[PDB]
Amino acid sequence: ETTVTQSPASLSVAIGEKVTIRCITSTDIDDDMNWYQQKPGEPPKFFISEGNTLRPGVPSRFSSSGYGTDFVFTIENMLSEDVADYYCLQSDTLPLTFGSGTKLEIKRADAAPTVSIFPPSSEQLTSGGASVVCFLNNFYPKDINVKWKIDGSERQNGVLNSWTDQDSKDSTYSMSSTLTLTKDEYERHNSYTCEATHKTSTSPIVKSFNR
Amino acid sequence: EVQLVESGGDLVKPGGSLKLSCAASGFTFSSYGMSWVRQTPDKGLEWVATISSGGSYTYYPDNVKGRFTISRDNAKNTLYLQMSSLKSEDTAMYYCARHEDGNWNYFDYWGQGTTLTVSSAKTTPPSVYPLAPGSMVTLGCLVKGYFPEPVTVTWNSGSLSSGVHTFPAVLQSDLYTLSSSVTVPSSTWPSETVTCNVAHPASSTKVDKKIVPR
Ligand SMILES: [Ba+2]
Repeated sequence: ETTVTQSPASLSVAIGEKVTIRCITSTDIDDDMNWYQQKPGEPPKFFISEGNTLRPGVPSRFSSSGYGTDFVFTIENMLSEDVADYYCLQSDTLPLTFGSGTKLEIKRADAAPTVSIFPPSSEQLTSGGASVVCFLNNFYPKDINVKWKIDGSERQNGVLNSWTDQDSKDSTYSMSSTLTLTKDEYERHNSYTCEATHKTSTSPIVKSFNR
Repeated sequence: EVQLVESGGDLVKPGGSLKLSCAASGFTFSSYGMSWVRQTPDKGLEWVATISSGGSYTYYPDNVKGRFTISRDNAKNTLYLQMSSLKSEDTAMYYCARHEDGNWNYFDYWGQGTTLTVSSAKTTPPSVYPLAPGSMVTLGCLVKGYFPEPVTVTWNSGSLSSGVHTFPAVLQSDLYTLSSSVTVPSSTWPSETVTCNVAHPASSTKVDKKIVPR
């Protein structure tokens, strides 16, 4: 099976800048390499067919270069409207095969998160449970470390963390750190704090509440 | 204008069987080879099967061959995919797609997608809990303990669109849980009523939870 290898895996670049995605085949393919664009929640959109042939409707800033085994997809200038995942596909031999995909990120200006904390809801306590949630909104870069300290003490179990994809408007990320724990173990404690470590700032940003 | 609308995805027990179907239109169906390509988050896009415009020729990648049977009814302009002896690694979103060729080539047209979750876990509605406070205030909703995916989430029935962040769900065993947050001006709350609406189509569970100040 002609094996294709695509890289980089994920690439961060600033608006206007150039983007060069590269795909290499396990054998010669001449130019039976096709490129695809896929925005979040949508299906893949055809962008370039064999022979580095830019499919109709596709902006000219897109271009496919390559023949034989080295192929290249580029963007003379990154626009907010190109944040997608790209896949290359060799259509020269069976089975058809796609690349690992490249994921584009809009490198923007650093920004600190706006941490928000919430103590469990009445009805949740009822069912005999407690979930402390912590919302860290509109930050960048995506790397960040959230920690849960109950009464100054550490804790790493029952922590569910989720990140949103990069916001299509302000290019920021937001993540949800939500600690779970028995209504019993919640009751017999007081200090509940959500501590976030991020590049944006030095000292950890700390939000908390008691009782 | 070409259109491929597949339907059939579902929660199937491991080892079960399922039958997806694709409804083509906007083009002369029996003049193109058709295909199913599936996509998983960790393995990306992966070709699953193809069938010539005359249905005489089929092509399957080893990993699926013997299990999946792609067919087509040129009369109804429909493309099928009968799946048997399903496995967990079969869980994924399946796309219906067209080749600009009569046998096989690249993929020019894609469908909308249909998801197939191969699991043992039982369906089960969510427990929605409001996240009230305790500048501009920020409220949240916490959907928890449901399966399978997906679960739709809106604020004030979609009327509240700005400031909404719905974080991806995560598996905690065989039960997903997700949350959404909304920020509204300090004045519009609690003077105004902010509601959260959760819908778990799988278990025909709809829910409107109002966010009242604790
Ligand atoms: Ba070819």
